[PDB]
Amino acid sequence: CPGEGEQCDVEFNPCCPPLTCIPGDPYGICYII
Repeated sequence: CPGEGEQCDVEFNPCCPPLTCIPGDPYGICYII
């Protein structure tokens, strides 16, 4: 799984830490909303 300042997916590879995946369509970066 990824972390803060890394890319993430909203299908199989979500953000491990309590962070958000933005944009996340399909992929994105782990940011705080």
